[PDB]
Amino acid sequence: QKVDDDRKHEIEAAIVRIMKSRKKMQHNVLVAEVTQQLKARFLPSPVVIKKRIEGLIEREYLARTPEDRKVYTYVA
Amino acid sequence: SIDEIYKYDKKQQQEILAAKPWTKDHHYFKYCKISALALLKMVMHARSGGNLEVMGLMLGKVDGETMIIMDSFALPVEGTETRVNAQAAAYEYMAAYIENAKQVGRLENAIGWYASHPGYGCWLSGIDVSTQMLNQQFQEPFVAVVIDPTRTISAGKVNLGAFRTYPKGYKPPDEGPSEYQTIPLNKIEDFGVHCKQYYALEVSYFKSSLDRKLLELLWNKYWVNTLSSSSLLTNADYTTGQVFDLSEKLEQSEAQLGRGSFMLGLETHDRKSEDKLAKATRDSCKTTIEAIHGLMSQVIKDKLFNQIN
Amino acid sequence: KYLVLANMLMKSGINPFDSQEAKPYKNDPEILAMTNLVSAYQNNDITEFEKILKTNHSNIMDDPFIREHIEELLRNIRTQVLIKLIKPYTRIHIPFISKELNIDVADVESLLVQCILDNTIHGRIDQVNQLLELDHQKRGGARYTALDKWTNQLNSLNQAVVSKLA
Amino acid sequence: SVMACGVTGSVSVALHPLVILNISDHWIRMRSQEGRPVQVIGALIGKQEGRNIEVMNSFELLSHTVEEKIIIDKEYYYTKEEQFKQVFKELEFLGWYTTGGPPDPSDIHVHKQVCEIIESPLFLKLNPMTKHTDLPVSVFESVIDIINGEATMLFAELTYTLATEEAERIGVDHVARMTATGSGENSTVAEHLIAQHSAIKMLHSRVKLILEYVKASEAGEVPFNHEILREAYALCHCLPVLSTDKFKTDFYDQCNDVGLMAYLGTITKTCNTMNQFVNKFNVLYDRQ
Amino acid sequence: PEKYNNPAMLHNIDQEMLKCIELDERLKAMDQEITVNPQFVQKSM
Amino acid sequence: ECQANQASATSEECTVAWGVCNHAFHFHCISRWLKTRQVCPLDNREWEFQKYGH
Amino acid sequence: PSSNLLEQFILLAKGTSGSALTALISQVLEAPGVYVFGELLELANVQELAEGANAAYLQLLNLFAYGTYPDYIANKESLPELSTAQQNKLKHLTIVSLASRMKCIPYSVLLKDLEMRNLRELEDLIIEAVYTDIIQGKLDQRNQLLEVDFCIGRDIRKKDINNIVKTLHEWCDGCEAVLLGIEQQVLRANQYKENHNRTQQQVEAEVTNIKKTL
Amino acid sequence: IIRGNQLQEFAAMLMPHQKATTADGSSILDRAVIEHNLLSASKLYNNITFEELGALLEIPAAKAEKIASQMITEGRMNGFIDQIDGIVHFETREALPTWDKQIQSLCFQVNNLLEKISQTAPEWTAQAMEAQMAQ
Ligand SMILES: [Zn+2]
Ligand SMILES: [Zn+2]
Ligand SMILES: [Zn+2]
Repeated sequence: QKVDDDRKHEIEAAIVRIMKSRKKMQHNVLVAEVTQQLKARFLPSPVVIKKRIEGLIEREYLARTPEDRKVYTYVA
Repeated sequence: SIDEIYKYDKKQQQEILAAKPWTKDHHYFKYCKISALALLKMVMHARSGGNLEVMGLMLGKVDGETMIIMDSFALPVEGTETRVNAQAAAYEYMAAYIENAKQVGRLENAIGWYASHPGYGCWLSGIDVSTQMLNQQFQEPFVAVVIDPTRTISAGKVNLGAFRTYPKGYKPPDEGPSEYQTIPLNKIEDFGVHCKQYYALEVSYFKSSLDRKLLELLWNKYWVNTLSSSSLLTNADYTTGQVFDLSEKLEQSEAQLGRGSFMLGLETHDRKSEDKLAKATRDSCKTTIEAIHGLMSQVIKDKLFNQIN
Repeated sequence: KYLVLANMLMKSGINPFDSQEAKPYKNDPEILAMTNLVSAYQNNDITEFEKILKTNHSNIMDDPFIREHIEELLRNIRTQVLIKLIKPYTRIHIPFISKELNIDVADVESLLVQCILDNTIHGRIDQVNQLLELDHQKRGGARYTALDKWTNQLNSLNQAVVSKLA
Repeated sequence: SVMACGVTGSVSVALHPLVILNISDHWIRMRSQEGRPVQVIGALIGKQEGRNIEVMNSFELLSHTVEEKIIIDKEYYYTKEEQFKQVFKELEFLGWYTTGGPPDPSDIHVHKQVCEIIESPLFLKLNPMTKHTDLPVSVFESVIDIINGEATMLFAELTYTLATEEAERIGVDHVARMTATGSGENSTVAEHLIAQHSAIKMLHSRVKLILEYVKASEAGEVPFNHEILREAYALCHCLPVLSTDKFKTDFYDQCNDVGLMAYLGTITKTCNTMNQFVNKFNVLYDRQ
Repeated sequence: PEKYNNPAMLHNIDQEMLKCIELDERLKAMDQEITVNPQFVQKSM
Repeated sequence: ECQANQASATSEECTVAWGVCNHAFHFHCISRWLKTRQVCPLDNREWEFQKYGH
Repeated sequence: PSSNLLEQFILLAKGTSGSALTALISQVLEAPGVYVFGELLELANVQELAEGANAAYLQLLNLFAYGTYPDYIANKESLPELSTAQQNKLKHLTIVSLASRMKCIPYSVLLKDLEMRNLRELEDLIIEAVYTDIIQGKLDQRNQLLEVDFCIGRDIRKKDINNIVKTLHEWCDGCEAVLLGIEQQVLRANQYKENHNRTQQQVEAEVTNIKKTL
Repeated sequence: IIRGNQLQEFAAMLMPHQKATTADGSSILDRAVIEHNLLSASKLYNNITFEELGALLEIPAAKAEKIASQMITEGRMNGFIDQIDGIVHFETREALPTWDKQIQSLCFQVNNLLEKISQTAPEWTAQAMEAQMAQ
């Protein structure tokens, strides 16, 4: 439950932080650009910033098309 | 009468809001008149935002095909918009300020919103277009104004645009000068996707007592260094891009005229061709007169300083 | 040794030792010659590089494909040293470059021609006086060309429109 | 007399164009709403660092005239104080402003109601009906003087300065340019030449001051002001800035470039006029 | 040998300026005279 | 980008950046390299970000 | 600290004088920093030296006040022998007089006026003057020109006051002429606007007349 | 411009030799002395010849051109050379920046003079007020 809660808060901080930067990315340019725009780096934990924007593919506002990542619906 | 525009006629505004002439034409609103106070406040907010986008509300009114702007005010953005949109405690301060202005006098209501694009030009992004389309569905008479503090410094003249969206499904006519603007590569894709979903209003002022005082004062105060070289137009960028846009428009008109010469009895083509040529001519004339004024000031000041005696 | 040569052939300053090539392999006697080549390649020391090639020729170009690629490797490093020298002086005598590169004058002229034809050198060559005249690019032009093109094109456009309408 | 005599400014006041802009808008609307130039009352906010006071912003206040005295809705002011807190916390209340000429026996009544709110309030008065070329804005402070054995509050004029950030300088400069050139190219070089005309007037005023000082020194004053005189001599040595062949060549080059651009613009205007004439000429007599 | 840095070229450009300005004034006068005619007004009304 | 570019260097970091292929670079250097190319110039791997710091 | 040292010697000159004052003046000419000597000349004890038997030091001080290096060369028999610092100070003062007139000084003029033979020491003299905040400018060795942007001034024999007044009057007249020209241009622009408005009103009157006709 | 007389004192202080363990790169002292005197050359000298630059830096002209060449490559000095003429063009503010800076300096000096007369001579301020009221 410690590691479950530990992962719970860091993914919550991960999503909150990225929607503030909120720019379109090809596949790897902004996912690294968002990390340097935070308070104390290493907290992001990239393993979660990739699978939760991949978890965002079910809906709009960066629908993040699965294969050729480029349709990041920049309208919301 | 310079101050006539400052008179507020509530019944006349109610009559215009009941008439809704903008529903009869999606190109109804063509002009945007901005007060000196409004301009200054907006530019100051944009530059205080620095490299970060800020936004606010514009207070004003409508007059025929013209939208007028007078005021603008910041909304509590705790943690730089940590919630959805740059609002947070929005109408909290807004409605208080509004009742307070009905109390201290200011009766002009919401006429639009302004947003800043530090260092990436005046236009509407996808998000901006969705926002303005919503504003054109609830507060129909609304205008999306975009400012640029970084280009305000670079070019020297304030980079400002006023825009209105087209309703979903509606296509613009062929007529459209579309001035060229330098858009950075991280924004150009979105720009291109949404650039035809809105149009630009003609932004104009009307002098005024607010202008007379403000202008005179700050002018004398800081322009003792009246030189500032004399040609901030020396930077190719602006002038070059404007001339390129002119060339493109005129070449498009020529291609049209060449194809329309075969069709006998198409008056609309002649109309739009003449209008496009005329727009191109006035744009060129304004650029020319600006350059001539710059040269005049340069020549007079340089002759006075160098070999007066 | 294959990786080092391929790494140096892609015109990249990246060091192909880092963490992948352990650590002690840099000081290996059979690899120390390659390490010195990398150090000279990064430092762009053509004189030291060629000295190492001749000193350890039994293990530098001994493998035929490296001997095939040693000419290209020399061409690249000589180009890099030259490209880092053309800018500072500008309008210099050709023989001075030959002495600096420790090569013949004809080779310098051929290398200069290739560099100009690759748009790497914004300059020209005066073969009569053995001179390499580099453009200064301080004119701040390329805008008057666009203005003139716009002027001529739109004035011909206006003339054609007037002729057709009249 | 509500003005203190022999009292010098104790603090430095920095004013921004936004404050003056707010006062002008407040006076205009009240004049438009109620005929005559009704006096306006507002508040001043900004940053204060010790004895250095910087007035950056200003808002309007509510005034209720009862028993021929102005009662400021301090509760409205307090309601607005937290309103501006929500947007800007770095700005602190500094004083209040009004419009009019010399201080009247109503502003002292207003100022004392502002003195009870904060420790040291600032008083600013603008004259919208001025006729001189000077700025009709003055800043006054609160001073306690013993007049006829009674402590009477007076106003002491403060030698305030004008603070402005690069952004405000550029934005208002664009404001000046938007008046110089009219929307439809109206009064093109009217305000343009007047701007250089005023700059030359300022320079000529400086020159005439220097010349008058020299003439006075020739008769009286200090026989040799040392630094001043020597530096003025070296400065006229720069009046004939003087040039060489290269500077004149570059000046003529720029002049020729702008003249060619002007010729191109005139050609464009002429060809547009020709196009309009040909369009009409294809109509009045010609067919097809 | 003309570098176009001498006052002679500027004077020639200003003479062309005068010629073009006079031409444009004549064009505007002709446009006004055409505006006076009956057929254009009949079509406009 | 931290000894020649920025001068203040206050509230800064410049940590290390460890990838899946066990290579190591400065966080600032690799992030800026990811602008144009994204292929870990020591190989053709896509350079997942497995760690930061030493 | 040159001004403070200058004032202290001024206070001392109000009292002790004579050979001590002449030696003190020589120390002024040797101590670096003092680039203005007008304040010393205004002292009453300098006028006491005028009627005094000793005049070599006064003629020396007078030349530093108004004369230049070439004048000092001619007066090698009537002036006290200078030191290295005194010669350098006079050469710097001479450069000030030269830079005051022409803003661009060719190396030929520099080698001529200051008895300058070696060009290397000429650069040393120039850089020494600039580094001591005497003259501001840039050097062009390819063209052998000395471009001086700003330089200090010099004292006046009360005869250049008339020239200063004439220059100020000329500047005032030029400013007034430019103001009148600007006013004339504004009036011409107003007249052109009035002519355009007259043309517009003629056009609208013609249109209204035809509308009434039909 | 640093001469060869300040070398002795600094060298002794460094490490009874040079701060590290000797320098032997023509001394890091003189390497910086040449580097600094070349910077001070860039401040004033618009352009310079090989022989005169070498005499300024107390080094052979061949050494001077190489060091100037190295500093241009590293970006520590802006400028360019010409070997045929043997002339190093350090810097030139065209025609417009020089004129603008000169006029700005003239205006600033005029303002400083006006402020000095106003402050040191308030009687001048009173006289100026009287004169402007009279006319
Ligand atoms: Zn936007
Ligand atoms: Zn870093
Ligand atoms: Zn890797």
